[PDB]
Amino acid sequence: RLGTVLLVSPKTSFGRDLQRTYAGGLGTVCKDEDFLLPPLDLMRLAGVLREDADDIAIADEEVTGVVPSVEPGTTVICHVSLPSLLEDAERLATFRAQGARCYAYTSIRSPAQWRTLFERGGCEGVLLPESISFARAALAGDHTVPGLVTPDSLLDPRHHQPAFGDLAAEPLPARDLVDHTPYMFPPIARTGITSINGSFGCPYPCRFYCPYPLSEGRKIRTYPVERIVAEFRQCAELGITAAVFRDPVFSFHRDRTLELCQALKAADTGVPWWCETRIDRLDEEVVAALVDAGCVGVEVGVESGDPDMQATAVRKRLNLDTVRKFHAVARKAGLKLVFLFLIGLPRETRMSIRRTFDFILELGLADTEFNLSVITPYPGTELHQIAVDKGWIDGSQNAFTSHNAVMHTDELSIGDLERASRFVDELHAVCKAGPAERAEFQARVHAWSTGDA
Ligand SMILES: N[C@H]1[C@@H](O[C@H]2[C@H](O)[C@@H](O)[C@H](N)C[C@@H]2N)O[C@H](CO)[C@@H](O)[C@@H]1O
Ligand SMILES: C[C@H]1O[C@@H](n2cnc3c(N)ncnc32)[C@H](O)[C@@H]1O
Ligand code: SF4
Repeated sequence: RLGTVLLVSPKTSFGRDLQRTYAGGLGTVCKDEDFLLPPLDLMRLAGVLREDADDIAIADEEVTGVVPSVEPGTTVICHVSLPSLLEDAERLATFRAQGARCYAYTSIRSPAQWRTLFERGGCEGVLLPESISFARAALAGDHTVPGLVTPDSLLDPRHHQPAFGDLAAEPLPARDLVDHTPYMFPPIARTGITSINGSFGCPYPCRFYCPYPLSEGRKIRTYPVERIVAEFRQCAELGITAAVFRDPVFSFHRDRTLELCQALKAADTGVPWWCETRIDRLDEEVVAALVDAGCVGVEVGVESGDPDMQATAVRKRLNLDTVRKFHAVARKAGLKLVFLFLIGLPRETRMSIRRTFDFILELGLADTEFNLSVITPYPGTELHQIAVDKGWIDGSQNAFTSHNAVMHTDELSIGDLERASRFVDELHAVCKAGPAERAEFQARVHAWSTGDA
């Protein structure tokens, strides 16, 4: 049945600097954001609903424009992020006041925030990642369905053990329902790029701070390679210029990765792609396979440039010399790189932060081959609860931008972390410039790390 359905990534005061897909689907906000990705989750929902829906459309109001109004009676699904949960609850109440049977889609696993969605937003339910596979039943009324949160049984312990349905029978995302031209991925193409998943979840212990296992579960759940190949053929046929994999650890299964590479090569879709993965799930053979299969580059997590931080707080048992050797193998194979760094994990000191910057300049990374995040305690992670029990969070959640200093540790004050927060803007500007700016930035960081005012 279903009737008219409109899936909307609502408008916010953040603009397109808000990228709802990142940080485990809770959203990042990065000033002058040039990684503008399409509303993948809404497209997957459209893909599963499209069979039993009279009409269905997708509206990224930051691109297509704000939906003027809705006709009363139709379903509206909004994408609620974390740093804009209030604005998206307001948009959800706006659709409710026009007789829309409102729903909400989010990766937020915090019954406290769901409360705000049923109260201000007035949602007949809240949809979570697990719900996508069953998104039909959810709107048919069934509530024993995973990923669907009523305001009734708002504290069922099923919503912290994400039961994932049969991923292999999921329809392809309705990528044909969205003009991909306004979507950008600078390291590959400036127009018409799309996002894609080949697997979900992550089992690693750095779930202490990272939200990806919280949003997606601690179990790797893969799609069949032949579905991903079908997606690449779909992208070529639609005229999409690039495909960006959102898998937290794309190369987790090594043999599966080589098989997927060979299959993508055989398909000869001529679609270039990008992926995210751990350094310790990459070796020379797998890198060669990726470059050969059409992968332009990878985002890998280094987090810190301080050896002791690697042996403790980073929780990856990642060695800095392994990072160096991987840098050599990746440049020597022509794979583009973006190293992912993190400032302000508990146990971090000034000299630790400075040694991170020291590592970034030692490696000689262009401005485009690194990204620095400021530690933000995402609700549902162990770090957020330890941060509450220690009065660590000084900022409000509408600044839970992955780049705003919003919490201090037992070793660092928000003045130190806000200072570093601005030092990352300095590092980008200074990496755009020449050696003379990088030596005077490296002087400042040394002086700031020593003194300890
Ligand atoms: N792909 C990872 C990476 O995402 C970043 C990306 O590296 C950066 O180049 C963009 N300008 C902003 C974008 N949020 O870093 C983010 C954290 O800052 C992670 O949440 C995300 O999964
Ligand atoms: C998924 C990527 O995002 C970064 N990352 C992981 N957890 C956090 C957090 N709590 N706050 C800010 N950035 C984080 C890491 O660098 C990782 O590589
Ligand atoms: S492996 Fe990557 S995505 Fe997974 S928890 Fe660790 S940092 Fe986060």
